Amino acid sequence: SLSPLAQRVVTQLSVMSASRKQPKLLKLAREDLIKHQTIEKCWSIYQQQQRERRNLQ
Amino acid sequence: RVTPGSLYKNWTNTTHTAQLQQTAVPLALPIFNFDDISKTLNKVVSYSNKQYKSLHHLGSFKKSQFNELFQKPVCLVREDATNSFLKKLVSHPVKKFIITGEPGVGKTVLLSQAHAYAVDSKQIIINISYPELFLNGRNDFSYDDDLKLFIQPMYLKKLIRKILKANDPALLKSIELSKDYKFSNANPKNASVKPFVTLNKTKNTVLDLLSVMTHPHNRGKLMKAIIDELSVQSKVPIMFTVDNFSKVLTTAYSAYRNTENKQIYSLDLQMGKLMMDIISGETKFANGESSTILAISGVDRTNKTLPVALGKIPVDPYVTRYHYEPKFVELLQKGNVTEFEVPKLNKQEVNELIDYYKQSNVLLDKDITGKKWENLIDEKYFLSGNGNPRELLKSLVLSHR
Amino acid sequence: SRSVWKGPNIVPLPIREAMTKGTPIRTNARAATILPQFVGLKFQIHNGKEYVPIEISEDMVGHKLGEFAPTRKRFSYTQT
Amino acid sequence: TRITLPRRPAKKIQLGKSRPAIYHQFNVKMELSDGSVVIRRSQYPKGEIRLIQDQRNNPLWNPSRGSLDRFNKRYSSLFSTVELSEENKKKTQ
Amino acid sequence: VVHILGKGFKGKEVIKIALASKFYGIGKTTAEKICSKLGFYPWMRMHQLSEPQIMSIASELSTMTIEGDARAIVKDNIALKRKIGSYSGMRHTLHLPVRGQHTRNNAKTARKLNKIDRRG
RNA sequence: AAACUCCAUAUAUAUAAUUUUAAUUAUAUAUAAUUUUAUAUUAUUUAAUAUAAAGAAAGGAAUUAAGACAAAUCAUAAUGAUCCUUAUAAUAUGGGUAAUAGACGUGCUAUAAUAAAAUGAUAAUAAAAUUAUAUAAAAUAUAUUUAAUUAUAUUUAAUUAAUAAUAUAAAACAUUUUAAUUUUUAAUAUAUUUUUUUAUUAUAAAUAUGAAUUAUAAUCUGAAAUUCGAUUAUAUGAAA
RNA sequence: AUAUAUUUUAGUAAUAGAUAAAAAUAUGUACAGUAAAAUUGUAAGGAAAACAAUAAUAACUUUCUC
Ligand SMILES: Nc1nc2c(ncn2[C@@H]2O[C@H](COP(=O)(O)OP(=O)(O)O)[C@@H](O)[C@H]2O)c(=O)[nH]1
Ligand SMILES: [Mg+2]
Ligand SMILES: [Mg+2]
Ligand SMILES: [Mg+2]
Ligand SMILES: [Mg+2]
Ligand SMILES: [Mg+2]
Ligand SMILES: [Mg+2]
Ligand SMILES: [Mg+2]
Ligand SMILES: [Mg+2]
Ligand SMILES: [Mg+2]
Ligand SMILES: [Mg+2]
Ligand SMILES: [Mg+2]
Ligand SMILES: [Mg+2]
Ligand SMILES: [Mg+2]
Ligand SMILES: [Mg+2]
Ligand SMILES: [Mg+2]
Ligand SMILES: [Mg+2]
Ligand SMILES: [Mg+2]
Ligand SMILES: [Mg+2]
Repeated sequence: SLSPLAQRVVTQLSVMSASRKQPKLLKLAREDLIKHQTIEKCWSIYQQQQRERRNLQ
Repeated sequence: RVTPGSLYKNWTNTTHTAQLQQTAVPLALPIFNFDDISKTLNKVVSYSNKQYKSLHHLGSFKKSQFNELFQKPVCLVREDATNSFLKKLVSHPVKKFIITGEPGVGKTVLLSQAHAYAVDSKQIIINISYPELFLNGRNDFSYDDDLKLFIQPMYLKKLIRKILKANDPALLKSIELSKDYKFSNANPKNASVKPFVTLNKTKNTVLDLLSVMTHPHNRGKLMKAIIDELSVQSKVPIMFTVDNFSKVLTTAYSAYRNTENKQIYSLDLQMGKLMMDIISGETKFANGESSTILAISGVDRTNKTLPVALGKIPVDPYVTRYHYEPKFVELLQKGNVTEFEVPKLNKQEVNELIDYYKQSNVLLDKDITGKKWENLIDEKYFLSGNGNPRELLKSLVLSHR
Repeated sequence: SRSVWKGPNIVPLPIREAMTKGTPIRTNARAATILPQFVGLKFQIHNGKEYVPIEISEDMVGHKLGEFAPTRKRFSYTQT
Repeated sequence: TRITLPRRPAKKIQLGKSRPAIYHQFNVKMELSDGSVVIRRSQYPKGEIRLIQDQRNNPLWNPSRGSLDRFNKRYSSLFSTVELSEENKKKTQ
Repeated sequence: VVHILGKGFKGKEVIKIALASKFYGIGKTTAEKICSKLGFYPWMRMHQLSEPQIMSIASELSTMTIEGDARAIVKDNIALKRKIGSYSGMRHTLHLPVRGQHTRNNAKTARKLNKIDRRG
């Protein structure tokens, strides 16, 4: 069917592939989703501020 | 591609182990008894039935001999060789011999006669034919902790069995024990029920002690106990014998290796040490008439040790451990070993042997028919090297030249 | 000198000048043992015919110089 | 002639359902030539590595600042610089 | 029957000799040393070994540098030889005899198995 | 051609203060045989066979003619002719003569039990020959817990030799072991085959043959061992 | 730590992006995008394999900020 070299190539391919290695989707509650949004938005704002500070300097 | 009946072994083995003694003439010969040696002083003599039974168990009759030639193994009594030795054994205060001589002269045969005598005179016999088995490394062994030496619990078991069977039980069970003895049980029966076997002082017997069956690690302990018991008892004589003692003398270090890869010393073993102790004035038997009879074999190596031990050569200190072990010599000197040289056959003895062989029908046709008898005897004597019995026998039977 | 005692084989060379300034050492020795004192020096070892350029790595330290200048040409057969 | 792995029918990733390849990675500590440790994410399972030949001991990256081993071992009694000076006559070349 | 460290063994095969025959890293002396360490009588047979004894032998083998690891060392050495522009390495590459031999005639064994990947 | 010759043989004589001893020898000189005699049985006085009595009496080496093969050699050496004379003459450093597809001779080692391996110190039994460009004994040390063996190192005792050393000859013969071989082992009993027997249980085409090939470590010679030498050890264990 | 039973995993295989000029379904429809050449480079790579880069932001919307 397959050689040892062929097997090892398949294994190598698998290492890179998403076949049966990836978890379930990250589902959130609505409150949790909001909390996440507020975390991300604030962070983004902070990053923008920092960029402006550096740019201004 | 082999059947039960067919001979698969090599020659010497075949002659020992395939019963070609079957097809042989029955011979009504006289019986070996020391009390009636005057009757049969220079004649061929078959052993008694009891003696035979004992002797076979001990391991007196050996493979390279021509015991296949007759119905059963046979010897003749000799005034110069065997009778004199017996007298010495009877008379001497020490009673401690080493049977020396040239290869094939009849040391074993002398040992067998001594055993037979002991059997007749109500004595226990601890025979160690072929120490090569315990000395060379071809069976299991283990370092005992209580006894500071290496035990060998396959050989030991066999030796115990031989002791049990060679000797009659009435003589052996006349001995009460000095101490009590605990042993590990190793029966198929009563394994879970009886974890230990106990022998009491007065109630139990030496026979019972011998019949004990333990695990390998207690076998050496059992052996030690038995020896001690035999040393203590004064009711029966104990004949210790070791044939091919030459091997023991020469093979100072065994083939066994301890935890670190180096050879174990003979005196660091159980059996060899025990044997040495018996030889020397150390494990002294309580009874008189209790002898040690050692025997050299021409098979084995020769070196300076045994001559130095005896009154032969002055002690050269520079010769190597391989060719001269001084400890063994010292041990031999400690237990006063008086050596016994086996003399070669006289003309008359040779003639008598030849006559016996003729009666049994071993002689060839060219020897018997068309030949003077005296001349034939003289030729036989010449070819043996003036009465080496084995050589003579070989010339008679195994020549075909 | 092969035997560990008495070794190792030493020959006179223009070593120090090579060390100071990268001038290759044209050896016609071929039986001088390589040493730790010349790793990373350019040698031009004789081949019988033509001197062979070699840069001595740390793997060469035990060996002779002539071991890295192969004298005979690689054998072939003219299939006629 | 051409060595290949022959393809099976491809699995249909639906539009929107495609997920990004987040490979399994460990936080790995690299101690460089000197004792400066640096954390890097790595796919091979080894929490700690210490490096021998780095930029922090290479002369190009800081200008201002086992055959050989075997040889050293078995020519140790002689102790083999002074030896160089002794065995370096630069006349013959 | 009596398996030990993967290698199969017929019964009645004297232990040290059997070990020498099978395992790549060990010869006569090494096998004897192992036996001494474990405490088997010389000329003990493979069938006589109990399970704990077998386990102890296996452990001893694992402690020793043997079998595949030993083979790999030899391979590594020849790879090293090849790496430097060495004569020996060149001989190994070309499947000729390495040890200063003649090859006008009789160099067949060398041709057969003087590879960089030696053992098999 | 044979014979005389040499070696070897048998005998005699001489010599050797029988510590240079081996007199069971060595070496000079002889003698001895290409053996002799007789009875018979076949073929024609003889010649082969047989028998007998007398003897130690039986080999090997050197010598290989004339001619021939335009056999081999100008690379042992020499010489004719011819060619080279800053080169075809002379010296040094390295390399080569040891290259490897196939092929061909000679050998060596093998493919195991009418045959291989361990061992054998009152050291089983030889001959011939070498040792001032040397032979190297005993003994110590390491490989190696005993020691022996084998191999090196350490250091030279003896003798330049019938005196000492190379050198305890080896097969032989003897005990032990030996896979293929459940033709054995080991647990039990068993017994007048006990270094063994029987019973019942478990023991399931290159080895415990061979030594090519290779890896590493040491040693030896030499100033130097890479191409390109010889040992020893630990592994490797083709083919057959 | 280990034994048995009952399960669960390991068949290890590529696209992860509405993919966009390597090759492959050549007719429908829906959504989206832009090619090529030449030039400058870069491990084997060389005139010729692959990958990268190579026109202009006025005005507008949102975000942060002086
Ligand atoms: N004394 C004696 N010996 C005999 C007699 N019959 C046979 N023998 C031989 O005695 C020999 C035993 O001699 P032994 O000393 O054991 O030989 P070793 O084993 O080489 O020492 C055997 O080989 C027998 O052939 C006999 O009647 N008397
Ligand atoms: Mg005997
Ligand atoms: Mg092996
Ligand atoms: Mg004399
Ligand atoms: Mg002539
Ligand atoms: Mg002629
Ligand atoms: Mg001619
Ligand atoms: Mg000619
Ligand atoms: Mg000429
Ligand atoms: Mg010429
Ligand atoms: Mg000339
Ligand atoms: Mg010239
Ligand atoms: Mg030649
Ligand atoms: Mg053989
Ligand atoms: Mg000898
Ligand atoms: Mg010596
Ligand atoms: Mg001499
Ligand atoms: Mg072999
Ligand atoms: Mg084959």
